[PDB]
Amino acid sequence: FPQLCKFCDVRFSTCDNQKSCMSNCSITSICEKPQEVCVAVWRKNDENITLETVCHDPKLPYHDFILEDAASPKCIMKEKKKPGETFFMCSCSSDECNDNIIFSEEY
Amino acid sequence: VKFPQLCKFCDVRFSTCDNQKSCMSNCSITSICEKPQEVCVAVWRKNDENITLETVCHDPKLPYHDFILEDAASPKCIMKEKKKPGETFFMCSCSSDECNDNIIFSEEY
Amino acid sequence: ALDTNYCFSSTEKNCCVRQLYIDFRKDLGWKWIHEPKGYHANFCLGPCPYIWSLDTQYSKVLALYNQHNPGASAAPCCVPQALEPLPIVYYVGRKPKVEQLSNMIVRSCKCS
Amino acid sequence: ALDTNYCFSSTEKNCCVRQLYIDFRKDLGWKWIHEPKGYHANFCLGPCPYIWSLDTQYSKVLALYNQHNPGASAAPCCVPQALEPLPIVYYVGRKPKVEQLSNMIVRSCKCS
Amino acid sequence: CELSPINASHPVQALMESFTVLSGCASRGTTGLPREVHVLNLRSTDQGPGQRQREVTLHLNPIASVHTHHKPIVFLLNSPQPLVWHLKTERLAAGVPRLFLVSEGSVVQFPSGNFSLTAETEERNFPQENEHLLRWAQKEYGAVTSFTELKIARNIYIKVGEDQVFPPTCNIGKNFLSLNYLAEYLQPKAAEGCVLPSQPHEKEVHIIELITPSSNPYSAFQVDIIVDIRPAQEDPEVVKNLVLILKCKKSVNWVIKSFDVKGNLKVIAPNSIGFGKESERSMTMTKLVRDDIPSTQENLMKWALDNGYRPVTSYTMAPVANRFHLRLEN
Repeated sequence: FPQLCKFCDVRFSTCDNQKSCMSNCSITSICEKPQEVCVAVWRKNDENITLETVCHDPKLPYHDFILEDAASPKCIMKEKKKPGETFFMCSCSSDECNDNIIFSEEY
Repeated sequence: VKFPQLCKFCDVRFSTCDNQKSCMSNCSITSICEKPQEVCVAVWRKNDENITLETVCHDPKLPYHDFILEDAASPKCIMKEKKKPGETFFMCSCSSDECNDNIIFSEEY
Repeated sequence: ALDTNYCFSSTEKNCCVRQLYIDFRKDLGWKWIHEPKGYHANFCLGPCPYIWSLDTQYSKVLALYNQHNPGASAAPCCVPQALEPLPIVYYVGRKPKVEQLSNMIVRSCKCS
Repeated sequence: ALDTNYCFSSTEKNCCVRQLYIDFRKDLGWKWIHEPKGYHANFCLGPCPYIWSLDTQYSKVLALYNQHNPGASAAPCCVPQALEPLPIVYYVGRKPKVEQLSNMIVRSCKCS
Repeated sequence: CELSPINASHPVQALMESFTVLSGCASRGTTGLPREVHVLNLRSTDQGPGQRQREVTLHLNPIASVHTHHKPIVFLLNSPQPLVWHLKTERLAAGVPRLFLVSEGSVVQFPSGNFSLTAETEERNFPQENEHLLRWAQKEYGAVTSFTELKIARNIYIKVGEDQVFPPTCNIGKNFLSLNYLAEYLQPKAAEGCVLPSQPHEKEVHIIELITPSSNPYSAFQVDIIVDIRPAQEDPEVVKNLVLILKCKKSVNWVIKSFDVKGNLKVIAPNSIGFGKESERSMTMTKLVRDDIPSTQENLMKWALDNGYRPVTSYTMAPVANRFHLRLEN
């Protein structure tokens, strides 16, 4: 059962100060290897709001940043420090689990 | 229907029903006639020694036992007595499938 | 796969071959057969769930659609896969003869 | 002769191919297929009487049995006969791929 | 091409496979008796004794109304020639003693299993006359369950067990044939054909046209037209692409059996098409149905030309046949 993920590149949306959002990605695909998991990155800045969802190896880093919580089965937005713009990252190992982004279960 | 008739095709064989109005040929062989022009023929012979019943796929044009057929169009084998000297002779012919299986001497009860 | 051996060996609610006696004179109306007077024409019967002997890709697709849409009335059917001939004896004139009526006995069933 | 044109032209109570739309995500759960999001997977349906498109001899025998025995539950079933592959476009990673899923669309139906 | 009488060189032979007994009688009068009696009176021809096949392949089965047969059986295997009976039993019970009274100088090669463990064979001196042999059998064992006089064939199928529809006492007649006890004869029927002169190719197109499949005038019922595809020699094997164009206006059920041949096989016929068991499928058989196939020697060549099943390797028209054999040479 190969894992399914959204493989859209950097896009623009209106997800800011919201409890949940949708990736709005029209591409659903099988990653190259079943070991890979879906990873979502949020890097909003003063220029514009940016987000991305791709496949990535759980043990490999993205942009020289280690995804320590890649083993989680659900994509939970966790803050990561980065110069220039704030970093938010999540990863998930089930099928098509990066379609919807959940910032926090608090409601 | 141009398909060949189904007729009982036992040769001369002994039976038990004598002089009765109706009977069953009790012939275990139901045959498709060799030629499509043929019709079922039943011949009941009664002698002081033994009684016999014969069933054949026969051409109506060709006479059987030197006797001409005048009932090839009959849906059922209307048994008719013939004038064979000495022995009692009945013959019938018909064109329905397995029509010679049942022999009727008289329609009256 | 779902041959007569398995189906007659154990009762199965799914698509399987079931015993059936086709009587020539009494049922088919074929009066021209002298022997056998009636043979065993097993008939395929039984629902086809997704986890079963599905042969074609369309069969799997229809099984999935039926599973996810129970009120659809469209589902793969149980039909013969391998059928075996029946040798019969019939009389032409006064001569008996042996014919092999092909595809008359069902040996196995399938879902399609 | 029970092709798409015949059954789609007018209603036919017996075994015929009937139009049916399969949406992968909603119907089959196949969320791995990007294009097409749905297609037309017609399904075969309709009772098979004696005077109809029966293919093998066993089908004719079963039809005769059902004709002489109404309450029998045994009868040939309407099943696919002509199948056409479905063109699909699916992504592996970032790579598009065009494939022809074999035997996905029903074009003709027979009685078996 | 030109249609001419075919010879052994023609790639397709048009044998006819028929089941027949010269005479016989089946009697139910052995239910009371402890042992069934099956008697075979074989007949030979005037041909050379060396040319006569010494081997017989008596098949034993239970009748259709019996799942397994558990009853002592005595088989009287009488023939005016010394024979070896390669028995082949199916669905017969184990441990029941069985007797085989064969003619003098005849040996029975029982198959392996429990059957050969309780089978006694005795060579005797049966008369070469039907009435005398039947009288001897009746005197020795009361009543015969079955008697059949038949020509010496390669295969002789016998179905044991009493059927109560049979007459109480045996009465031999020429016009008797029950599907239980019969023989299997292959008669090479004459047919026309022609072979197109072609260079050796991996693609072969053989067109087979059949006029009359069976002698019954009720030709609304399918018949099995078994096609044998075997090489000229088993070793070395041959891998090829066969395109069998089969045509028969009357309804038939062309059955394709291939042995010791590899490759891709396609069959195109307006009637039904079938294949044998897994042991009979030596090639990747794929069937193909087209109801548009014509029914003449001339039109069929044009049909092959139009449909791309070219070049046409061989053509064979058989007025009457049902056991086509296809010999491929290399």
